[PDB]
Amino acid sequence: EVRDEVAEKCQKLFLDFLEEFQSSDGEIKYLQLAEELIRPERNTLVVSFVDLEQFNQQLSTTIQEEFYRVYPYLCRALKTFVKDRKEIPLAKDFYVAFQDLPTRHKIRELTSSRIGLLTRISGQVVRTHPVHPELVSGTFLCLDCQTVIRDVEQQFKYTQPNICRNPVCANRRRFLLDTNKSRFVDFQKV
Amino acid sequence: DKMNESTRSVLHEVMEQQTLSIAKAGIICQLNARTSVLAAANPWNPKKTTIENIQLPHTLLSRFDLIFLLLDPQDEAYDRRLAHHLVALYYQSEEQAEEELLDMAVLKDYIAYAHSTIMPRLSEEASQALIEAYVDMRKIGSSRGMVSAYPRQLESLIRLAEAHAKVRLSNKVEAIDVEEAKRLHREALKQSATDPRTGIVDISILTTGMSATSRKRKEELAEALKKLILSKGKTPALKYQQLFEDIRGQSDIAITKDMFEEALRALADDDFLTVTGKTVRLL
Ligand SMILES: [Zn+2]
Repeated sequence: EVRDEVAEKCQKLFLDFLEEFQSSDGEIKYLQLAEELIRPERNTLVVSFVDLEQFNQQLSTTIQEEFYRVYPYLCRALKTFVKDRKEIPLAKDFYVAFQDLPTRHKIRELTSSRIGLLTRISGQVVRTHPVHPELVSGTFLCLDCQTVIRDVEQQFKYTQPNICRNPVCANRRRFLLDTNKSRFVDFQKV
Repeated sequence: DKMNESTRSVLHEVMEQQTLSIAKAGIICQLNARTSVLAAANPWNPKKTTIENIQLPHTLLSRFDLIFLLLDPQDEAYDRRLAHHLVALYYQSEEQAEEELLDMAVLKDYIAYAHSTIMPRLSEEASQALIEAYVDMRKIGSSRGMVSAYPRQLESLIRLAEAHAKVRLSNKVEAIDVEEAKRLHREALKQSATDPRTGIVDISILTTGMSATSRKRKEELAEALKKLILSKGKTPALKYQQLFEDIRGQSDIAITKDMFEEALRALADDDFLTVTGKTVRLL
């Protein structure tokens, strides 16, 4: 029922930007780059912030001012755009990353004023930790009634269903993770 | 004067390369370390030059643009003036402390302004004077048939002349700066690099750590030691103590254990002998 209108408008306009932004020469820039995502190893598409700026200042400003709230809707736009063009296994998921941002902030300027806003910094690395797999969307099997629960999205602590859609089950604990149809992403700290 | 060898090594690296290198615990990087050094050092003994008295090597001492020596003059008028200045300081009062403070603030502003905008650049007169100064220092060695100037000395003169030009707030470095730079450099050479054994500036003090007198004495001792061993050359092994007593019985100088062993080491590097404990053996 409820819909975040601001987010939906951003999704529509960002899709139009990807499909309509012609180069200095005449071909659609990001359409050509998108073809590399067919490779198994590739997940992330890089977008230039100044290119985004040329389409409309309102969209540029909204993205920077509302980034964390809006970000998952940009991924859906790229997912849709790629799916149109060439065949890829449908279980794969795609990511958007921005660069050429016009400004820079000091470490001591990073304060709770700008939680959630798009930002750029620089520093010197002291230590770097191993790679791990991180769960983003779980699939669970409810054992007492043999029914599957899909796209259980995670937050900081590991969360799961406790009662299923199937009403006769009366379960609370007997749930099994499908580690073959769940999906993960690579994670690293520095 | 009493920093350790590792500190001396990293200091040498910084003053030559103007950067510092790190490789530890997974961290590998290079840092900018372009810093101006001002150092205070200790051993006085007038019979020996500064580097001959203090601990540190010539590798480091040869990097300073100027070197100064501070000691008492044994002058009644100097003590009287120093005590009078001390008495004046005992009665030090706001009537002049405020004036000195104001001049200090103005001097900070002067330095900051000059540093912010002024860039002295070469003139024909300064170039001629600097070339002539280098030629003077090469000529000073020519009477002894030896080197007495190299490019690092000319760099010190150039830096001092640029600084003096900047003090005048001049965008040109000129003969005024070079003559003062020559004066300071000559005075510094006189005080820092004079051999007190002759009253003459000996550059080998600053480039090797000793007067040429020491070098000559060491060579003569090595030749005397070689002649003593050769005079007993029918024997393959000679006792260390016997050779020390022979040398000390034939020398006018009271030769030390260190001098004797340095001569033995020199003759070993010359492949003339091998020292096996208390016995010296011929090659
Ligand atoms: Zn159930």
